[PDB]
Amino acid sequence: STTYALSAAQTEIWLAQQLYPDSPVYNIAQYTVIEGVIEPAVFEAALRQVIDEADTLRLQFIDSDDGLRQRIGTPAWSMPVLDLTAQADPQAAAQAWMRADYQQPVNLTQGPLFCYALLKVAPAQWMWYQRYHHIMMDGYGAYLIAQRVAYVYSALCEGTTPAECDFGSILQLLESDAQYQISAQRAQDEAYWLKHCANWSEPATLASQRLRQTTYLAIQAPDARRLAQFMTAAMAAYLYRFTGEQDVVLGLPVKVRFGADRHIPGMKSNTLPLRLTMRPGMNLSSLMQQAAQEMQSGLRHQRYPSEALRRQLGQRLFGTTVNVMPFDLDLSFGGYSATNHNLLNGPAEDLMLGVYWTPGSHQLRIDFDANPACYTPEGLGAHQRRFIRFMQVLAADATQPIDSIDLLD
Repeated sequence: STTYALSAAQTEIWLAQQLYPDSPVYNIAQYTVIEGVIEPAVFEAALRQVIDEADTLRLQFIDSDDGLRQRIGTPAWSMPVLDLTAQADPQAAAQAWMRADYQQPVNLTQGPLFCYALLKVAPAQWMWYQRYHHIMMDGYGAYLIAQRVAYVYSALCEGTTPAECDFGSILQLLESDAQYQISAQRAQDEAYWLKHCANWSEPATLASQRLRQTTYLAIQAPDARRLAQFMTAAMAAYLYRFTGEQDVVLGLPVKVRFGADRHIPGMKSNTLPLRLTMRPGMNLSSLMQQAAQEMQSGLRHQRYPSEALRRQLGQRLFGTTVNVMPFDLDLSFGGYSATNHNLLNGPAEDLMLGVYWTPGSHQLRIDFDANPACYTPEGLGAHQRRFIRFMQVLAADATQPIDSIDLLD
């Protein structure tokens, strides 16, 4: 078989896992509540076919005298079917089983990298459990795999045999990344990103089990990327008004493009550094203009990975990360409606700002995913109350210079 090198993020995950082998933070857990009946055998066959379709679930990461590598394997896996029909609290026992799963650490050399289970906690209420490792999957690919399984199960139970996948093999990404490693374009992106972050500083940050506090709201006064740039400028202006930093840097995850016409599950996002300078008298329109300017003069070197940049330098480049994305559309599991609920995301990038919207809807959802060693349940809640009203004063007057705004408690 042919092996492939590990990406910088994958190598960091591997070494951080081997240093703390009792750490379950690199487990992404998810469960799907299906309000209806489920055929476990057809479900297992759909899991079959999608596992072989999204071949990132077939990767095995191994050690050798030549270094960390990865290849396509035939991983040995199971699908347990637990029936919690006869318990006083079936949901509690189901949550206990799932929590007992994703709380254990996962050895990466030889071991189950994903966990698929089926929980029946009511006569017509199933729960499909999904666990992965951060070295092989993110959240978006997990949702893609969830819908592919939903569609193929829907097909197989009604006699239909499903259409071909709209997925790309992970080998595409592996080979093009191997060729990008020896690329002149990679050396140019390196030179650019280290000229750009040369006389940089620390990151402006509100830093002092993973914390979360959600807040729903509605703004009156676009598309989606204007929403992204407005939220980026607002978070940067809030950081500057709270910390007094003219130079603040935010983390912006971008979906790298290199010629893949299909979504490759497991191919993650490169979070780029966006340094905004907040000169005096500046307003929101000026800050959004500078943000667009700086991302435009950086989206051509987007392929250069963040971890390689942070290693070619001298503990992080940014403390706050802005992730603007709508909610995922729901799935149908053989005619039955199913809604996903995530138990465990990934580790903390100090602070992750999540903005979730609905098409045609004015209501937003703000998420604060913070590191507990840097925030408190009270400090994070005060920042989200402070940041949101600041953002609302910004949305009502782009004419307003950031300095003349004074926010509360």
